[PDB]
Parts: sequence; C-alpha cells; structure tokens
Amino acid sequence: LHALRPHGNWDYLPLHNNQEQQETASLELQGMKASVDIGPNRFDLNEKDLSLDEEEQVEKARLDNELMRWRRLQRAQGSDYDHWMEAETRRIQEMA
Amino acid sequence: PKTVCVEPGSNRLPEALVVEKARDIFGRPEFPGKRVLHNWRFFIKAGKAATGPPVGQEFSKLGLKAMDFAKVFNDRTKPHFKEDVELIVRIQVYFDKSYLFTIEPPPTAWFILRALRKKRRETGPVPLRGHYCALMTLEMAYEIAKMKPLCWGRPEYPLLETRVRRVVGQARRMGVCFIGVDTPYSSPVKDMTEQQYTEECERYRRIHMEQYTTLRQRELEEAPLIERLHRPNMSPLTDEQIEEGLRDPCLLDTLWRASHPLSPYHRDLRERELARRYLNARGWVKDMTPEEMRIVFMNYR
Amino acid sequence: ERQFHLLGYVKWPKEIGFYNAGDNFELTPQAAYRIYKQNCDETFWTRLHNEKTIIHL
Amino acid sequence: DYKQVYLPYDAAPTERELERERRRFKQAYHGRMEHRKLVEVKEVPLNVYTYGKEGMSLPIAIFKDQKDPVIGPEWTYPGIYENKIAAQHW
Amino acid sequence: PLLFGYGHTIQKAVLDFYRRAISARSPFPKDKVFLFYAIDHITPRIEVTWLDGTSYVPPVLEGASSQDLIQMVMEEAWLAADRMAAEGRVLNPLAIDDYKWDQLVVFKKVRDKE
Amino acid sequence: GAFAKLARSNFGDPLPSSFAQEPYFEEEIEAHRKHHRPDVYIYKYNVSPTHFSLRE
Amino acid sequence: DEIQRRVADRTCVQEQSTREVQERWKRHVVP
Amino acid sequence: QRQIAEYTTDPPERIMAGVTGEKGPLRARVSGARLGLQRTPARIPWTMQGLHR
Amino acid sequence: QRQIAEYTQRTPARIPWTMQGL
Repeated sequence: LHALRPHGNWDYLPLHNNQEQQETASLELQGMKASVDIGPNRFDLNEKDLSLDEEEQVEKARLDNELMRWRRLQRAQGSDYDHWMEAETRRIQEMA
Repeated sequence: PKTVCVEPGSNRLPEALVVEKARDIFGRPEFPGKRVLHNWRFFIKAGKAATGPPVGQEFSKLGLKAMDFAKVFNDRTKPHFKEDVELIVRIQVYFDKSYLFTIEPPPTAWFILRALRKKRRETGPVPLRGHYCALMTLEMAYEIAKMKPLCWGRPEYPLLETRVRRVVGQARRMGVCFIGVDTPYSSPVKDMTEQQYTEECERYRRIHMEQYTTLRQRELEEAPLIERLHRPNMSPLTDEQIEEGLRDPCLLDTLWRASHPLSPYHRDLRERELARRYLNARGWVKDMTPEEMRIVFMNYR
Repeated sequence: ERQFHLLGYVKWPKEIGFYNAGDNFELTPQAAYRIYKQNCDETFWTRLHNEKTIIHL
Repeated sequence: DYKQVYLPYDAAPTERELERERRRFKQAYHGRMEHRKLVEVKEVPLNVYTYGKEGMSLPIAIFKDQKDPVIGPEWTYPGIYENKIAAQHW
Repeated sequence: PLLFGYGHTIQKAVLDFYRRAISARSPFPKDKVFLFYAIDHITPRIEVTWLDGTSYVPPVLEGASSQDLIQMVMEEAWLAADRMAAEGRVLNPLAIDDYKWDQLVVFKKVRDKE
Repeated sequence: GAFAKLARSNFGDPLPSSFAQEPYFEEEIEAHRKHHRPDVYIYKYNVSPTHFSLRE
Repeated sequence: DEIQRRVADRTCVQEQSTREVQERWKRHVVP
Repeated sequence: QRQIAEYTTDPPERIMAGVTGEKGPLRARVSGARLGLQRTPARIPWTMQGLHR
Repeated sequence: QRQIAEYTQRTPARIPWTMQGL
C-alpha cells in the first residue's frame, strides 16, 4: 500500500531539481482542475431537471389541490376568537 | 535632502516590477460559470510546502485530493516570494467537485502588524483596554492600501482615496491612533512654519480634489461591459467597449447572473425606478433635478 | 336582470346588437360599419379592428 | 525594523524639541461625541519628525525582489489632505 | 449582448434555455449547442436544425419560461423523430448513460429529503 | 407487467389511484395537429381539416 | 384607455414607438 | 406601403403576428380588436385568473 | 431667407477554456 499509494509516483517524477526549477508555473495550472476528467462540463443539474411522467403530473396536481383545500380549511380551523385576536395583533404590530 | 518625486499626487501606482509580478501571481482564471457548491477562504504561508490541516479536512470532507492543491500552490508560490509570508487562498468548488482557487495578498491586519513590528496580542480596542496603541500616520495606510486593489487587472480602480478610508477604519477598529485624525495637529515640519503649511495644505487639497473628481469621472465613464452589468452606469457605451465585452469569455455568466431577478443589476434598476416615481410624486415641477429635490428636502426638513 | 346590471352590460337596441341563440353578443353589420366610420382615426383603432369590420360586413 | 534611507529635512533637531513633541503627542482624545474622554497613547516612537512622514522604508514587502517601499512626500499622495479632515469618527 | 433596462423575462428565459441546453442529456452537447450575439438589436431566438436539415424556431413570447421552451423543443423533437422514422431514417435509441446516473443521484437526493 | 418482467420481480401494489371527485378532461387533438394548427378563419369561426370552433 | 393604462405598467419597451405614431395620426386627421 | 407598415407596426406585434399556439390563434390575436367588452368570450381558466405583479 | 442666413452582427460567443478545452 505504501508503494501503490495515491500520488506515489511524484517521488519518481522529479528526477532532478534543475527541471523542476526550469518548469515555470502558469495560471492555467489553477484552472486545469476546474474541468471534469471523464464527462463533459455542465452548468447545473438540480431537482428542476427531473422530468415528470403523466402519473407523476397527475399526482402532483392532486397534491396541489389537496394543499389548497387544506389551507382553506386551516383558515377556518384557526378562526377561533383568541387565535383571530392574536393574528390581528401580530398584523398590527407588523404594519406599525 | 533627496526627494523621490515632487508632483501633486503622482505616487499612486506601485512599482512596475511589483505590479507585473502581482499580475502574474494574483490572477483571475477564467471561471466556467457552473453552479458553485462551496466558497472557502484560508490563510496559507507561501514559504512553507505542506498540506494544511484545515484545507486537508475540507478536501477530505468533499472527497477531493489535497495533495494536488498543495503541489500547485507550492509550485506557483514558493519562488519569487519572501520567507514566511501569508496569502489568502479563496477556493470555489462547483457541483462537479471541481475546484478553482485564487491567491490574494495578505489582509490589512497583517499589513499593519508587519508595518508596525507589533506581534500577536499586542493591540486592542480602546473600549476594551482604555489606552491607544502605537501611533500611526495616514501615509503608511496609503502605502498599505496601494497593494490591496479589487482586481489586479486594473490597479487604479478602486481609488486609493476610497481604499484609505476602509484601511483607516480597520486600523481604528484595531485600536491605533493617528496624527491627522483624532489629534488636532499633524507631525510638524522643521523647514517650514505653520501658516505656510496650512495654505499649502489648502492648495494641495483643492488640486487633489480636482484630480480625484476627474479620475472618478474618467473611471466611471470608461468601464468594461462586465462592470456595466454588475455596477450602476449612466454613460453611453462605445463600440470598442462592446467589442471587448464580446471578446470577454465571462460575458455569458455575467449576463445570466445579472438577469437573475435578485441581482444587484435588478436591485439598482428597481432603486432607480423607485427614485423616478419618488420625484414624480414629490416634485414641484416636471424637470426637477434630484440634486434640486435634495436641496428642497434639506431646506424644508 | 340584477346580475346583468351588476356586471355592467347594457341593453342595446336590436339594430346594434343582441344575444343570439347561443347567448353570444352578436353585433349587427350595420352597427359595426357605423362604429368603424366613427372610430376610424382614434388611437385604439387597429388593423385587427379593420379586419373585424370586414368580417362583420 | 525601520531603515532610515534619507533625511526628510536638512536641519538636525534638538533634544528639547524632540521631548516637547513627544510630550505633546503623548496625549490624545478618543471619539467625537459627548462621551469624550482623554486617553494616553502607548508605544510612542523616540522620533517624531522622522517616524511616518518621509524617509523610511516600511516592511510591507511581499515579494523577494520587492524592496521595502520608500516613503515619499506629503503631496505626492492624492486626497490625503481631505482625508486628514474627513476620516474622523463621525 | 446588452441587457435590457427593464426586467427582460424573455432574455432571462433564453439565457436559462441556453444553460439547460449546455447541461442537456448528450455525450457532448457542446458540439451541438452554439451561442451568438446580435448587435443589431435582434430579438432573442432559438433555431433547432434536426438531422434531416429541417429547422424549428420556438416562438419566445412574453411570459414564457425556460421550462416552457424546453417542453416545446422536446415535443417538436418527438414529432421530428416520428417523421424521420416514417421517412426511413435510422435513429439512435435512448438508453442509460452517465447523465441518467447523475439524474439518479439527484433522484435519490430528492427521495431522501422527502 | 412489462416492467415487472424486466425487473424479474412480482409487484403487488394495490389501489394505484382513483379517478377524481370531479374528473374532467379536455379534448385532445392529434400529435401533429394540436401543435401545427394553422390560424385559418372564415366569417366568424375557426376552420381546420379536423375541427370547427367559434372565433370571437 | 383602461386596458392600455393597465398594460403599459408591465410593457416590454418603455419608449413611445407606436403610441406616439397613433397620437400623431389622430392629431393630424381628427381635428 | 412597406415603410408605412414598418413605421406603424410594433416589435411585440411583429413578434406575435406569425405565432400560433395549441389552442389555435393566440387570444391576443383573436381579441385584440374589442368592439366593447360585451363581445369578448372571456376564455381564461380559473387557474389562470390570477396575475402576478 | 432668414433661416438660410442663420443656417449658412451575429458573432460567435467565446466559451471559457475551462468549459471548452475538453
């Protein structure tokens, strides 16, 4: 393992310090690592790049309608007297 | 008796050799524009050659190789650099686990410590200790701010007259007293008197204000397309500048970041539209200059 | 009638327009031509307005 | 350490002037408001006329071939005369 | 090249479309995606030339998003591939690739989140 | 069953989905017509080789 | 008029390219 | 004739002229000439009734 | 008389080398 460790060939690369001193470091040495080694360079791959099937679209639409109905029902569930008083008090404190 | 140069404000840019070497070492590699996963900043000595504990921890957490970064840093920074000199390494790691690092000169605190020969824990703020630290002038601060620009592609921008305000604020936060400020008098001149020095300061101040105004107008009128998209602008654009912006490779990433709705470009555009609406709603006449409206507000509370 | 006047629509004479068998408000060709002759040079008049006038004629 | 390259003046000062300048700079104010208290400054250099005005080499070099930059006159730096008035604790 | 003063949703959507086309599903999409600047104040447009040489121009109207442009381009790509197959053109089929493995990584991330 | 055979496993997932409480759909047009419909009109109605409709 | 005033708030171009032409035609033909 | 056309037309008009959507002609093209709002069919779904700032 | 008296294109983008060199 000590022999076949990563970056172990660096001990044999530099045969002498003369070549290492003659080799001038360029600014491209910093940017040559900003590219993938095997595949192509891509800008971004997020959750918004996951295509939806027909059943997935139907499920998402049903979930959104259920969320809408749940919000509409929570607006009436939280319509208690003290809860409405707290809500309007917080709204007044926010607007003022 | 020997003077280097007698000219009304001409010692602004550093030496040609050091500016060339700084353009060599502190450079801006072409950024790809990919999604940024991490932004890290570390302080690494250029004289030593080893894998730092914190950068190694970061690269191990991300699954990357610290030996490659150490090798490139020790091959680019070990020559033409003093012994035991700190440098600010800013690494940008993208979602492809590809990292691009830039090197930057030491911070203002490091510069002040080196200039004042004070070591660690030898300075403290006044509200914490109760006494000022070693006295300073606002000329070593100028020479320090000379070596800390925003981009080494244009060392003249930003202006030293603006960099010195930030560096003197940092020195005051550190707890250092000055001669020009926090003291009614500066260092006295032996060959000259007080009234002559005062009138000379007045004339030098007005001519330096003229120079600052003309240089600010020049730099604000002539700016690349990247600066036009990232910073406010009210001047026409030249065909040569359009061609240079087209030659620039980062134009795509700059345009996309500017088109992003929460960009500083959109912020400034919304601010300008809001100022237009403000003038249209609280203006005496149609052609109300914003400066005239500010004078109106100042005179009418 | 309450909903009609609440939405804000007007009962025009049959010579102008009327709600046809599909309850769509159909405009008389004569009324369309007169509207054109009056609003030829207005700011809002457009190529589509001329096209619709020809369509009604 | 500081390295005196050239003298900014031509008339050598005297011990009495040096001591009076040091005693005058030993005291300074802190802050610009009603809560203003007089404090004593620490680490005062033995020389005032040739400390940070002209003729010194500040050890702020970063490069090997970069010598310690020499300090020029007062007017060769733009905006310093207005900074001496506006860069206060407003 | 220049950015419109007012918020240009069309320009933003076309820039996002170029970004997603560079990040599209292909062994090397750089060989097929190209960006151009029109100093003649030409409205931002997209031109997709299929394998047979036919060209499609998705109309970028006000309010359209990058997802909408991608949907249009992909529906027209399906129609064009159907036309190719009917004409007799041999088309390369869709299969598993490194892009699909990366999408699997993203899918596992989403599943672990919720 | 196609994907079940592909995966070499029996899937016993019950109650996949109900239709809706009010399942409403829109008329679907052919894969090419629905996107390449020309804006052809006659007196007050749209005209297509497959559909008619009221136009304003 | 209401339609135009509500559309001009979020319109694409802020200039008077076509509306000024329409106003010119009106001022030249109507009176 | 060509100059009057290009002088009276608008960039958005010339952009949306030759465009046709899935529902046929664009609603803007169909109802851009409104001889009173009593004739307009009002074919906007409830999901699209809302409009952002 | 008084008036005359007073009178008398499409360019290709440059991809950064970090994206283009591959």
